Amino acid sequence: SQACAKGCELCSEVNGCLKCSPKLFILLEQVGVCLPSCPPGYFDARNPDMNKCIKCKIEHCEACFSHNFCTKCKEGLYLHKGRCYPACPEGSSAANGTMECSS
Amino acid sequence: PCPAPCACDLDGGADCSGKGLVTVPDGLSVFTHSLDLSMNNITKLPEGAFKGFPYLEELRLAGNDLSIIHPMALSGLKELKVLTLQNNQLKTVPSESLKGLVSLQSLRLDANHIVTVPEDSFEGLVQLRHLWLDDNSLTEVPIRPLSNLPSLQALTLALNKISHIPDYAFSNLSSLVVLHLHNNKIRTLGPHSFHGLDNLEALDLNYNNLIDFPDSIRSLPNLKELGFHSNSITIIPDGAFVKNPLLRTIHLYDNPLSFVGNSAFQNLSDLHFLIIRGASNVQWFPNLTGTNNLESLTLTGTKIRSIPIKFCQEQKMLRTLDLSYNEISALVGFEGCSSLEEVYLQNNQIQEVQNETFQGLAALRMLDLSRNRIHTIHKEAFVTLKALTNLDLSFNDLTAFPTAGLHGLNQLKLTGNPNFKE
Repeated sequence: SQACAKGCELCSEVNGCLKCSPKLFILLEQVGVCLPSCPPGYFDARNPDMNKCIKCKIEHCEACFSHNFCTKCKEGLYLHKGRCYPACPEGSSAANGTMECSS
Repeated sequence: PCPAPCACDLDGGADCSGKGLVTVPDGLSVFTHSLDLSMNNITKLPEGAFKGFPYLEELRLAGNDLSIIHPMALSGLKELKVLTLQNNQLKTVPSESLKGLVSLQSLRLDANHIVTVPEDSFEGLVQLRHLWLDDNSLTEVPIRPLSNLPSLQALTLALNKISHIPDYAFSNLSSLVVLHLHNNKIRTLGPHSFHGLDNLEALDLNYNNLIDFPDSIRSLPNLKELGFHSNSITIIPDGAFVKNPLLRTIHLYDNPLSFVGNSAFQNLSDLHFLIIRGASNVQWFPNLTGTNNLESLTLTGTKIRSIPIKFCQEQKMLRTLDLSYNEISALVGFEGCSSLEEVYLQNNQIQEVQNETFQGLAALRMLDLSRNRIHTIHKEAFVTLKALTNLDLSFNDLTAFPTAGLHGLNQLKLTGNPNFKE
C-alpha cells in the first residue's frame, strides 16, 4: 500500500500486517500484527524466512519455550520440567514460596 | 509512584516500552518488580542504573540497539529472575555483566549478533533454566561456558553457523530436556556429542548439513521428540533407535533416503507420529513389526509399490495416514484401522477400490485418490463411512463414479475422468 509506516515492513489493511521488520514476530486472529516476544500463551519461534510465533500444546501455560516445553506455568499450577500439573507428581516433591517442582 | 513516560500498572510490574526513551526513568519506584524496558533507543547501559532498583524479578532489555554493557551495570542485584537481552547489537556475551545473578532462571541473548562467547561466561548462574542463543553468529558450541549450568533444562543454539559438534560437548548438562540445534551448517556430529544429557526428551537437528545418521542419540535414554530434517542423510540403519524406546515423535522428512534398516522401526511401541517425505530411492515399506500404536504415519515421495497385507491388523490406533506420491500399484484391507480419519493416497498407481477396502471406517473424513490409475470401484462401498466429507477422485480412468453412502459430502472432486488423454 501507500504510507503505512508503523513497525512493519509491508502493511496492508487488506488482512493486516505482513513481513515484519527484522527481527520481530507476527500475530494472528484480526488479522495479523507485528511485535517482539509474542504474548501469553504464545511462544516466540524463529526461522530464516518466517518469524511465526506459535501457541504451545502444553495445558494452561503462560510462557512457552517450545511446543512441549513450558517455562512459566499458569497461576494455579506446578511446573515439573516442561509440563504443568495441578499436583506435583512423585516422582519428586514440591517446593514452596513459589510454584516449582524440585527433585 | 509513576515515572512519566513509563506506564505504571498493576502492582509490581512497570512498562516503559513503545515508546520510547534513552537511558532509565526518572522516578525510582523502589518497591517495584517486573520492569519492561524493551523497545527503545538505548545506546549503552551505565553502572548503577539498576542499583537503584532492588527486589526486581524480571527485566526486559529486548528491542533496544545496545552495543555494550558495563560489567557492574546490573549491580549484582541478587533477586533478578529472568533477563531478556534479545534483538540488540551486542557483539559478545556480556559475561562480566552477568556475574552475580544467582536468581536468574532464564536468559534471552537471541537476535543479537554474537560471535565470541568468553570461557568465563554464565559463571554463577547455576539457577539458570532456559537459555536463548539464536540468530547469532556463533561458529562453535560454547562448551566450557555451557558447563557452568547444572540446572539448565532448556537450551537453544539454533539459527547459527555451528558446523560441528565435538564429543562430550554437552557432557556437564545433566538436567537438559530440550536442545535446539536447528538451522546451522552442521555436517559431522561426534559419536559422544550427546553424552551427558540423560534428561533430554527433545532433540532438534532439523535444517542442517548432516551426511550420516546421528548415532550420537544412542546416549539419549529419555528421548521423546526427535527430528533431523532437510539434512543429507542417505541412510537409516538397523537398531537406530534401539536405545530410545521412549520416542513418541520422529521427523526425518526431506532426506535423500536410500536404504532403510529392517530392524530400525521395529519394537518402538511408544511411537505416535512418524514423518517421512522425499525419500526417492526407498523400495520397501518399512518393517513396523513391534510398533503397534501410531496416531499418524507419513510416507511420501518413495518408490514403494505395495503395502503389507498385515499392516492394519496391528495399527488400530491410527488416525492419519498419508501415503501420497508413491509407486503403490494396488490396495489392501483398511478395516482394523478403524480409528482412521484422514487418508491420502494421491499420486499413486492404484487402479481399483473394493467393497471391503474401506469396509468399516466410521471415522474416515478426508479421502484422497486423485492422480491415480483408478477405473472401476468394486461393489461400490463408500456406504459404510458416515463421516466421509471430502472426497477426491480427480484424474483417473473412471467412466462412472459409484454413488452410495455419499450423504453429507461437502466436497467432491470429479475432474479429469476419464482421461484419455491416453
